[PDB]
Amino acid sequence: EPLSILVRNNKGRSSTYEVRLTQTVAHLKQQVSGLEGVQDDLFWLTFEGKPLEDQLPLGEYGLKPLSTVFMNLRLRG
Amino acid sequence: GPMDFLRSLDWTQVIAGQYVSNPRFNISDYFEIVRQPGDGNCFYHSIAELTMPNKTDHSYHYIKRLTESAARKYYQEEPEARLVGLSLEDYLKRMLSDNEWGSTLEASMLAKEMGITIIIWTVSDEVEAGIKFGDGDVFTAVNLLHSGQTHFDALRILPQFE
Ligand SMILES: [Zn+2]
Ligand SMILES: [Zn+2]
Ligand SMILES: [Zn+2]
Ligand SMILES: [Zn+2]
Ligand SMILES: [Zn+2]
Ligand SMILES: [Zn+2]
Ligand SMILES: [Zn+2]
Ligand SMILES: [Zn+2]
Ligand SMILES: [Zn+2]
Ligand SMILES: [Zn+2]
Ligand SMILES: [Zn+2]
Ligand SMILES: [Zn+2]
Repeated sequence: EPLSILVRNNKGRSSTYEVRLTQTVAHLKQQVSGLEGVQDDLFWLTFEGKPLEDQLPLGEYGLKPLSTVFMNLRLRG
Repeated sequence: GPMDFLRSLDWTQVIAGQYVSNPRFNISDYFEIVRQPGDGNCFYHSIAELTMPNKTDHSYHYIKRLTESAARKYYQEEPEARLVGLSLEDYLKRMLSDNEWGSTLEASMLAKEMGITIIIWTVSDEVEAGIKFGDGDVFTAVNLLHSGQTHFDALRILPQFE
């Protein structure tokens, strides 16, 4: 069943994403990569202080409607 | 109060020991920018500038040595390690190469290894975010400026703010 969650970017702006709890963290990263225009190997996600692992389904983390996930940038230079 | 903006930065936990802030200010209103060489070692040049008193032109080699030591302990458990996608040995060969760009991953590991707190301010010089590695505040932090998506400089708090 589809639900909406929020992903907050580096600037502090949250955007809404339709997801399913069966999809992987990696696939959520692909959606965030498309919306934010940042390569998916240049950020990682967290929820409630826990890193999200790419291969795991979202449901392993207990996301709920309008939970906020952080998009944490990898910065190089 | 007057002149005490830096005393009230609000840091939100990302994971234990890493935080983010989104204050609105221009870097040059509160910091001196200590420009670093444009070569690929600028991240480590910047760290050396702020941690090694009366340093030499290439004191950054010591910081890269500390990065190696840190990686041997911490690399496998760093969430950003997964983004790099290399074994520890392949990571070290790449990281130790001259001109190989440093990053938030090395900041995370060096904060642990050296016991310092590092803040990377990303940006005009209008701040978008500060990302903090370690539990210290801005006044004893190693403050770095990340600009143009590809460049690091060192920052020093301007004297009137302490
Ligand atoms: Zn996918
Ligand atoms: Zn899909
Ligand atoms: Zn991808
Ligand atoms: Zn005040
Ligand atoms: Zn506060
Ligand atoms: Zn606040
Ligand atoms: Zn401004
Ligand atoms: Zn510079
Ligand atoms: Zn240099
Ligand atoms: Zn100097
Ligand atoms: Zn140096
Ligand atoms: Zn190899």
